[PDB]
Amino acid sequence: ASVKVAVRVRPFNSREMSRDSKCIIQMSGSTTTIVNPKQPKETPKSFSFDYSYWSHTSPEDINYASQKQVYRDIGEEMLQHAFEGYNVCIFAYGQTGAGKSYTMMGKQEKDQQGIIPQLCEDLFSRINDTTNDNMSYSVEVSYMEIYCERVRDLLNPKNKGNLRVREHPLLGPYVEDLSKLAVTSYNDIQDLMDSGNKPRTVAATNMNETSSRSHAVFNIIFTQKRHDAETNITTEKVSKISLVDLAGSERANINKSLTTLGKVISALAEMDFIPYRDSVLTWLLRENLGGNSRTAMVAALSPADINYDETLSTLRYADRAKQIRNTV
Ligand SMILES: Nc1ncnc2c1ncn2[C@@H]1O[C@H](COP(=O)(O)OP(=O)(O)O)[C@@H](O)[C@H]1O
Repeated sequence: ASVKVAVRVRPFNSREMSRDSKCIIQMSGSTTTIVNPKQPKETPKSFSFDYSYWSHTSPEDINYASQKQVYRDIGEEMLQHAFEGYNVCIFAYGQTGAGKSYTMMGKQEKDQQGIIPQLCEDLFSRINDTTNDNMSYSVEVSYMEIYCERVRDLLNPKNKGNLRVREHPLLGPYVEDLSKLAVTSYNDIQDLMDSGNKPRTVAATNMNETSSRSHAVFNIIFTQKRHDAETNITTEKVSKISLVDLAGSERANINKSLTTLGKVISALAEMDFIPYRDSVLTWLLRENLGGNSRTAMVAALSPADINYDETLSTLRYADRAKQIRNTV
């Protein structure tokens, strides 16, 4: 199953408006076109993706791509696979301030909530709508940050241990002693999500906002138990959902995981060895990038002329990822 890829351009932001930036991005169907502001004499480069989301204007536009479309397209599709019994993964990629957090977390208001909130909500809604008493559920969550190769429990900032990433001799990679909490309602999960968001590492270089060098991985362990009065054995289906918000693509080493992710994606796109263990990110996400899992990428794009190089680079790496195929 191919890694599905979407790209999304946001409206100008303060930095761009202050330099009178023009828009160098265009979309139509599933195709995204980028113009080169420095060399207007060349022909615009175009890429095609599963989805090319135009969110450059405002929800008052008939053509604005809303947090709801985005989720109903890729988010919903993955949740359904999770229910099928498939592990899934969605990660946001892009230059700092491109729109990664907004797309993944968004803002809890004006129906401005991103993929994570909507998926969690959608998930409990479905669970509570079950009418077959032979089915019972379990939902566990974990939330971590990876900053400079260091892993931190975001749901338990009451422990400074930089959790160690271990390779289980038989079951794969796992963060040692990372808290896994049972949640029985959307409100509860959303509270953990909220506290977790504040625990994230900040940086003075970012005006003390969340460091553009931290990766956040939100995981859900969805267990389905199906019982039937007969032989009396309850069968179990366990799906792991990984929702990832990555550090800026160009915003014990600072950029190891991101550079390594790039190599792993290129390698995988070419292949169809891979340096998974070269970084904690690619190591933990090994099975989501080539392994047994349905996966998707959402690449955030700045629409500004001043970010051409970084945006072209994001489009290129997104184009690559489109060629990856996992073995599920
Ligand atoms: N689709 C969108 N609709 C509206 N505003 C957006 C959209 N994408 C990005 N933005 C705006 O851009 C800013 C930066 O996106 P953000 O998610 O914070 O950055 P990053 O990619 O570094 O995580 C936000 O403060 C938000 O107001």
